[PDB]
This record gives sequence, structure tokens and C-alpha cells, in this order.
Amino acid sequence: GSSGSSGPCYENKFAPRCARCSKTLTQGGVTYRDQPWHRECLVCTGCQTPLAGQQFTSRDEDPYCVACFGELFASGPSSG
Ligand SMILES: [Zn+2]
Ligand SMILES: [Zn+2]
Repeated sequence: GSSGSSGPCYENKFAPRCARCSKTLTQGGVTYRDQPWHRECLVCTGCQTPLAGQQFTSRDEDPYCVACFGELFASGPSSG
């Protein structure tokens, strides 16, 4: 397995791309954490729900919906 004399140079940023897939965002879209995200992609990291323009919070670098935020981290008080 040996190869060389390869590796072109092509790169042009004309529009924002999903921070997850990094494809393209021309039909508007959304932005999570000062970064472009796919309206569809942008979903809770627990229930997998679209927070597109919804009231939620981020934790440990992950978008979590109020339902999860106050369910995972805010688990039962002094519970096993
Ligand atoms: Zn995406
Ligand atoms: Zn959730």
C-alpha cells in the first residue's frame, strides 16, 4: 500500500454548510452554537427532537431540549 504524487487543491466557501454533514445551506436553515446546522439535523441529543426555533439549552457541547435538560441532568433528587 504505497501512493504518492497525489492530492489536489480545491476549496471554495461561498455558503454555510451543516456543521454535522457540511454539505450546503442555501434554503436558509439554522445555526447552533455560532455554527450552521441543518434544520433537520439540529435535534435533541436525547429524544432526537427538532429544536428548530424552539426553547432549549446546550450541555457538554450538545443541544438538549428542556424535556431532556430537566430529565437527564435534573434526575431524581439524591436518587440511586
Ligand atoms: Zn446535516
Ligand atoms: Zn430532548
